[PDB]
Amino acid sequence: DRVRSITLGNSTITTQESANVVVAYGRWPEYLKDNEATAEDQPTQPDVATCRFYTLESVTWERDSPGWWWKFPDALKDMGLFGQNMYYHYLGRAGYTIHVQCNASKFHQGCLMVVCVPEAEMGCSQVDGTVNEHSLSEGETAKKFASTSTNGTNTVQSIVTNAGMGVGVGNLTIFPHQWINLRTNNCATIVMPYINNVPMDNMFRHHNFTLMIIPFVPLDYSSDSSTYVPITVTVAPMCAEYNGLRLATSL
Amino acid sequence: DRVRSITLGNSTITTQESANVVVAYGRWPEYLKDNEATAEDQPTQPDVATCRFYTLESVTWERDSPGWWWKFPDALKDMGLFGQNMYYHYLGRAGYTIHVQCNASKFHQGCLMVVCVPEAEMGCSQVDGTVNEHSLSEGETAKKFASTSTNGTNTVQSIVTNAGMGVGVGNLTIFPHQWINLRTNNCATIVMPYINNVPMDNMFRHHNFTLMIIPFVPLDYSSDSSTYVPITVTVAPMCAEYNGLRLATSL
Amino acid sequence: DRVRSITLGNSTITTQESANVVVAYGRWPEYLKDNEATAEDQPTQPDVATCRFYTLESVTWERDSPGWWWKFPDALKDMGLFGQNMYYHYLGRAGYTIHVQCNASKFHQGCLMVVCVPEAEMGCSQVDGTVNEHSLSEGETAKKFASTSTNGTNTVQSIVTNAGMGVGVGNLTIFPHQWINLRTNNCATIVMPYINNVPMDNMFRHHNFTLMIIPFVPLDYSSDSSTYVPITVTVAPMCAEYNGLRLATSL
Amino acid sequence: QQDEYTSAGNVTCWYQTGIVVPAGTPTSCSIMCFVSACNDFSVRLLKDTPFIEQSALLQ
Amino acid sequence: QQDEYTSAGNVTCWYQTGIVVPAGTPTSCSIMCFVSACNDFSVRLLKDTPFIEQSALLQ
Repeated sequence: DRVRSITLGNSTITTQESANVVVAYGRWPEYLKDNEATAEDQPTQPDVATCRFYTLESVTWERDSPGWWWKFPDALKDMGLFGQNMYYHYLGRAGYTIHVQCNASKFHQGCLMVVCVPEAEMGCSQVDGTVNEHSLSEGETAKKFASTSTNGTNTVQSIVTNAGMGVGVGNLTIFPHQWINLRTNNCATIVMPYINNVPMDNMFRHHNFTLMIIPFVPLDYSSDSSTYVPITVTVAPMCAEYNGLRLATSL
Repeated sequence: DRVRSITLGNSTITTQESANVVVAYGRWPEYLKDNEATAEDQPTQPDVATCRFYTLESVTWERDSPGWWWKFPDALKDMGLFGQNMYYHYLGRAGYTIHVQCNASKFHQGCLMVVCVPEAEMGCSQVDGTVNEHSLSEGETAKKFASTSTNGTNTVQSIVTNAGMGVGVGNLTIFPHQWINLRTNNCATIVMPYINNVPMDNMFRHHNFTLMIIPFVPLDYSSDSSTYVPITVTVAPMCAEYNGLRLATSL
Repeated sequence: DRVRSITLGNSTITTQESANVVVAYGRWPEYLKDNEATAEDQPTQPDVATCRFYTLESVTWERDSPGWWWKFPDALKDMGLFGQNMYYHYLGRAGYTIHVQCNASKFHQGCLMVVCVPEAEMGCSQVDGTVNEHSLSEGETAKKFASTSTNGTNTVQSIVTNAGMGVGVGNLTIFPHQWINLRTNNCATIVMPYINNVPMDNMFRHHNFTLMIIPFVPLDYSSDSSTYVPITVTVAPMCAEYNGLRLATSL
Repeated sequence: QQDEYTSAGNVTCWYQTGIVVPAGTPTSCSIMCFVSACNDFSVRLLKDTPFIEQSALLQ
Repeated sequence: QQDEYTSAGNVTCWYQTGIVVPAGTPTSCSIMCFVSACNDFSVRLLKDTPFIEQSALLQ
């Protein structure tokens, strides 16, 4: 009941302490069909060369950590053939399987929230100003929330209670989400379909969804337990499609 | 197999680490029937206003604790409408569900015995003397056993090895009972039917049964584990009946 | 799934944290049949007086322990009627059930290998020399491996990496074996049939198999956990047969 | 009232491996023992018990 | 006897999250690794092994 295995392409994930799997709105990923298509050229479907697990860089969960976020896509634009296909085409489409891992002993305590947010438009820490692209995303490196109000030009207002969006963070449960309670489980798994208002889109211009990881109960331990506790993310695209082949763009 | 839920009235108890339930002598509580009744007036049956869980006061289990006891009824004579119905009637009848709770970590150790004793007549610490009512019961507050022989006027001889009754305490297993072993479970549950030699009785004059809680293996822990470990009792009457309505008595 | 009970004769073993049972080569012990027999006299079959669990002496698993071995038979030649029947007969035959026990808390760590080796012929620590019988076996007392190369006359070359046989110890998994991982289980169980190139043999002259216990991951613990961690062996013969009764031999 | 002729033997207990604990746990522990009779058990030849006595009436 | 032409690649291991422990537990640990062959495996072209040798008879 607690064991799980997931296979995609030439990659496989096992786990012995999982809770369940969240299918975002009861909708599994799928390819675009004919009575919903607008673009006319025949699309390419690589199908094992792109649909497989890629692992990003880890972060260190310290006693005073506000939280982390990533933007998708553009966190996977340098990951093998998925990224190469992103560079050469005008239109792309894909769903995802996200898996978050964090293990600790039966003598530690803490609680993390793992949430996926579609169209997470963010605000600037200068009210009459605008954000730079660097402030929203550093590729495979995570951005970091703050515990107090922030200053600086072109940077995101990142105090963790407002989640960079002007809402109450305790309401983020309206989105697809799981929890990692250190006494209960050690991993979270979310399956996310393609969610947009058009059937396809350009993968450089538009961030489809943001992954947020926020500790609600801080990490705590006693006398001589282990101090280093990392968190790891692993994401696999699903049902990937591309249209509009031309010469490779450059940022 | 270890999870349990019990509902009575507007109250509900959950537990995740229970062993089983003890039905005192294989007999569930039930109402008095016609071929066994003697009193002639029609009885009242409140049925949700009295049959629900009441929680008493907690005690602190220390490294040197001999044990505790309560008397039933008269531990519930100030508990809402059950107590109010007790004050206004001459005759009453009821069974009970008793639930004892004590949680601790996987690094503590200890063992408690939880036993229900019908007609636990007690002896005085002066051989040619008699007990006072205060020495037998303090309502919702527990009386405390001793570890040595006791003195004093009108008080109960309360050295824990003789259980206040002149028997060997290790034989109390002849009665309905469970154990709380800190490595195994965290709660005990006993269902007790009405046990008397007459079909009904007066609830102020007669103590029907005594609840005893006795640590056989003392509480022990190591360097910086939690020191405060409480024990809590919760009791719900079942199939409650009253006869003989008149003006309210006063103690 | 993890609980097990084994009954033989007037002896019974329980366990709550077992993995599974290993039947050496898928062959259960059995008596010798007529189309495979050579000796002509009618044999004796004691059948409950010999086929029961005997417990040997324990060893202490320390932070620097290389390992232990025993030789079978001759570890059971002083165990009741099994040994007495061994003394009076010329030919004997039997299979075995072996059970190894070692318990520890959820805060210890370590890993033992438990392996049965048929015909474990050993080498001397002097290359142009030969072993004494005392160097191969001390009865119910275990012999001890070394962590470095050994010297001395008539003694076995006992550096643990070569297992006294001139092989790589990490290959001993070709034999019947289990592991005791301190976080997973607390006992190992191996059922071994009679394995020889003749249907019966003399029980003093020939060692049928060697039991080896080797820690691959050393025992480790922290601040004030228990320091004393013992290991215990228990063996029961099965389908025991004897031929050739005469006067008792003497070593 | 057992004698040499109707003896029944003895019970003993030994360490098979040993007690192992992690850091932060007590090192000493206790075991308890219960006795009862099986479903083939019976008694006979009633007699008075030697565990109760008195010196005079009104006791 | 593998060369550049018949190479097969490499295996590596990384920390995905990290090791977390409570107080009173060791902080260092070990992992072990076993190898075996699958049910589609085969070999051919017998030859002598280079792991055993001698200088003269009676060895």
